[PDB]
Amino acid sequence: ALLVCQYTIQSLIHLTGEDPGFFNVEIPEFPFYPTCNVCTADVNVTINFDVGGKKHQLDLDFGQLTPHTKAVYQPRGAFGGSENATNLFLLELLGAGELALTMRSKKLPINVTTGEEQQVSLESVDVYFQDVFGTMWCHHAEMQNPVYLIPETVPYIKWDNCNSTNITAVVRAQGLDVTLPLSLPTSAQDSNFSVKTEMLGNEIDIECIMEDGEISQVLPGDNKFNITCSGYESHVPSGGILTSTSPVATPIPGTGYAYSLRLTPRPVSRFLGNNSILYVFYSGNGPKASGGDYCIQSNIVFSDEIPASQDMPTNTTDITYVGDNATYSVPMVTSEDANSPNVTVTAFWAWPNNTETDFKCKWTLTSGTPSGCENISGAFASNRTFDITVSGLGTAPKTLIITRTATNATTTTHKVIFSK
Amino acid sequence: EIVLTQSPGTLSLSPGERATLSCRASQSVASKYLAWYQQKPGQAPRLLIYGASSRATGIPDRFSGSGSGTDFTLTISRLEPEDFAVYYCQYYGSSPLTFGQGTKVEIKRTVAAPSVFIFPPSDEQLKSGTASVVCLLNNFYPREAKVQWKVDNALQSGNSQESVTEQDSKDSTYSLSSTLTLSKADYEKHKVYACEVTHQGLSSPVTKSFNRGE
Amino acid sequence: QVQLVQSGAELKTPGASVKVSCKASGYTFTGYYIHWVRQAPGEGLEWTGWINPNSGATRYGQKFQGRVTLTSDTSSSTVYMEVSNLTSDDSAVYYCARELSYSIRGTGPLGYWGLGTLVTVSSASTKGPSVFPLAPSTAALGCLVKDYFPEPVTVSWNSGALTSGVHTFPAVLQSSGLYSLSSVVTVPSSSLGTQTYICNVNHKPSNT
Ligand SMILES: *[C@@H]1O[C@H](CO)[C@@H](O)[C@H](O)[C@H]1NC(C)=O
Ligand SMILES: *[C@@H]1O[C@H](CO)[C@@H](O)[C@H](O)[C@H]1NC(C)=O
Ligand SMILES: *[C@@H]1O[C@H](CO)[C@@H](O)[C@H](O)[C@H]1NC(C)=O
Ligand SMILES: *[C@@H]1O[C@H](CO)[C@@H](O)[C@H](O)[C@H]1NC(C)=O
Ligand SMILES: *[C@@H]1O[C@H](CO)[C@@H](O)[C@H](O)[C@H]1NC(C)=O
Ligand SMILES: *[C@@H]1O[C@H](CO)[C@@H](O)[C@H](O)[C@H]1NC(C)=O
Ligand SMILES: *[C@@H]1O[C@H](CO)[C@@H](O)[C@H](O)[C@H]1NC(C)=O
Ligand SMILES: *[C@@H]1O[C@H](CO)[C@@H](O)[C@H](O)[C@H]1NC(C)=O
Repeated sequence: ALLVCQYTIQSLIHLTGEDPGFFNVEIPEFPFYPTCNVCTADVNVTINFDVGGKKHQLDLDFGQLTPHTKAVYQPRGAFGGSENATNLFLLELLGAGELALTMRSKKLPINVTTGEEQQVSLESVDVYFQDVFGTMWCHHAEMQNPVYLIPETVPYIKWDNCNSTNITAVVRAQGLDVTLPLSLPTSAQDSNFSVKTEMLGNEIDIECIMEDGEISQVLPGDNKFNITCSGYESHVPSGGILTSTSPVATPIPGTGYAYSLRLTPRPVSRFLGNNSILYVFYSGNGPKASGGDYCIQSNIVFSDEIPASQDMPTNTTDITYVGDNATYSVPMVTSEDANSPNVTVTAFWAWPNNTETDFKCKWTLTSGTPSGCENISGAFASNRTFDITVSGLGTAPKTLIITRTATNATTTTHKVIFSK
Repeated sequence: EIVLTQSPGTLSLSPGERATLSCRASQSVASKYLAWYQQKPGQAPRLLIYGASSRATGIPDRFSGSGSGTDFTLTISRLEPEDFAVYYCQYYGSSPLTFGQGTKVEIKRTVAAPSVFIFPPSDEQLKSGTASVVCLLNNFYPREAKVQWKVDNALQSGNSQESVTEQDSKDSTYSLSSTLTLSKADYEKHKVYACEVTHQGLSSPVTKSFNRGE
Repeated sequence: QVQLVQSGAELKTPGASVKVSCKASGYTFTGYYIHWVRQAPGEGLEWTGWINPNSGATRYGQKFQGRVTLTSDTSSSTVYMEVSNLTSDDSAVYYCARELSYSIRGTGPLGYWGLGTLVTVSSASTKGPSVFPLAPSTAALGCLVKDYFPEPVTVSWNSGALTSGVHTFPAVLQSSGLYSLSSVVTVPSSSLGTQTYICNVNHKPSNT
């Protein structure tokens, strides 16, 4: 009925703290080819639920993914759910060819079997990815400990008692970045700094604290620290930097020394809505010393544009050939060895203007004769390395985009520029 | 839900030595989500250790913390009479916050004899119609003392109460107050009233008596 | 600077209706988590629930089966607690605490503790205490307070003085269903004719 997967990569989603109100899952595996305005990608999402001890299934459909046209994709189909499950799901594009499936966990997405059961626990989320070459990439994010869904906890109790600042916080590719200048009465060598963040919106309540605890000793300038936010984790975790613009050694009483606190909470979903509230509680301490607890709040808005290029990491390499016999060898991919059941290497000319013409250069372990890829000889030689050989060149700086993948490997992509 | 079991329960050690109080968890609790508290009698508890080893500001050095996995112990190294309190181990981080059963620590003290003070009922209380004679043991460490009431050389058994204060934090001593409640006419019918105290370190029972109408 | 000024000494009916204030001051009341830890005279501390004064996020213990209601207003830095149910064994001292520092959804250790509020569930009436003096003789004098049913009872000596000699005994439950305790201060037995010691017990009344 459904599709068969090729080169599946499964993840293990681990929730930290509790659920803020959304369900974010990042997928950095799927390939987003560089220098291609004609590279689309169909994506269907299958989600497995557990209502009352009996398994369920929810099929989504996001359609084609135009990389250079739209960032946030809202699903346009639903075959296993409730009344309008297509407003409960967001498919966001981060930088460097990574998506982020977000689902609000305070409103039920499916109800087909029973009506008054609130034991719906999400166990695994599966995402399909249709390649331009026809490859069927898959991802299987499985919950370590599946958390149940508590819906509609009456969240709109927004309140306003915290010193307000005129600056705003921006969230680009789910990543918030704010720079708050503040003043602390203590010096740098006596301050035990500590910060907490809390974002309130329509139904979301995120809480960010620094896992390091209180700052041991505030060194003069650029004090870095990792911060942990409530919800579902992410690589390149949240961070913060308190750079002290104060050459203080023996502080004089009353003088408020200026500090610069820059916060970057990583897992910030879009369901907070525009003009959301972001609280920041900072406080220095010691032997019950100065630096009393303060608070600064500011509006947080979401950037609709992608703050990067969706193209994945690509190693650029030049080939200064002569004549027309230009050759290049593709090394092994990261997580693979000689024992690999299926290995695929694909290539296409830079800036392809046709779909059914340029994407014919595919090579597997049991293949090597491309259907309609001309003047490109692909040989899968020994040493588990591939050998590309381009014929028919000269005085034309053609560029080739090569991409290799294996079973349990991370798909990589090279860019070779044939000059001279 | 998680369960915590505190093993020692009661130490009753000397004035100054290491008291190793243990606290075991059923599950593999995180090495930072365990706490220790100190509650003195009548007061509220106070944080002692927060990160399982981290000591809270203000806490003495004698308070050391140890533990990993499921075995967590707090070591009071240098004991002194100001450590009579009851100590608890807490777990925070999961939805059900779990405390310990507690462990009352008692400080030793040289055998001190109690000073006896007998108090007849006040006339203001006689006007109410119910007499009460109090007997007071001010300071004594052993805490085992027998206070037998006596009316006209006759033992009184079930017409009296006794109250004992817990070991104070200054000199590690106890106090007793025994209240013999007799009727109005019953008090007017008898002439003498004696409070007999048998306690260790006296080598002789001490009796404090009085004649009614002195 | 942190203050948890708990309020109330409540003798409550079998059908529960109770509330404790727990004023808070000296910090950002919004940023920290406030827990409530009950202690019954049964050799144990048990955690009831906590509340986030920023989003109103409240969580309660599973033993209670939904009997607690923890709310808070931010105009006045207070956190109101209600344990109103069919209270059978809910006579305990309810402590109002604040976490040591910030934590993600109520996982900070309690560093700041309140005075504590003693609630007592009983179907018996509220009995007023009776005070009688313990005249001295041989270097001590006292003050007796009996017949009071409500357990919360304090006794002050010389209006704050007599610190290093005061001795207040625990209460004893009589066979009549009431309590009684006695306080006593040791005196140098030489300044009796000069110094006049006064016993000021405050539960409902105050007398000499
Ligand atoms: C990855 O390797 C393991 C064992 O080496 C194997 O069981 C698993 O099927 C591999 N993954 C895929 C997608 O084939
Ligand atoms: C996703 O499912 C729909 C079913 O309506 C199907 O038409 C579409 O081809 C699927 N996408 C794929 C297979 O990439
Ligand atoms: C975050 O923690 C890791 C491991 O403790 C450390 O290597 C890294 O430097 C930390 N991040 C920052 C920004 O210091
Ligand atoms: C800034 O906020 C802190 C936080 O409570 C407050 O104490 C202080 O008074 C505020 N400053 C002004 C100028 O209102
Ligand atoms: C408000 O949301 C819209 C999307 O409808 C967005 O374009 C706009 O930038 C947002 N406002 C701000 C201040 O970012
Ligand atoms: C490898 O994958 C291709 C599809 O890209 C498939 O046609 C082929 O049968 C697979 N071979 C093995 C050995 O897995
Ligand atoms: C495709 O179109 C681009 C448009 O600039 C052109 O440069 C290129 O030569 C065309 N052909 C291929 C194979 O890219
Ligand atoms: C095999 O590995 C060697 C290692 O130096 C490398 O030089 C060579 O290009 C690889 N491939 C072949 C076909 O020898």
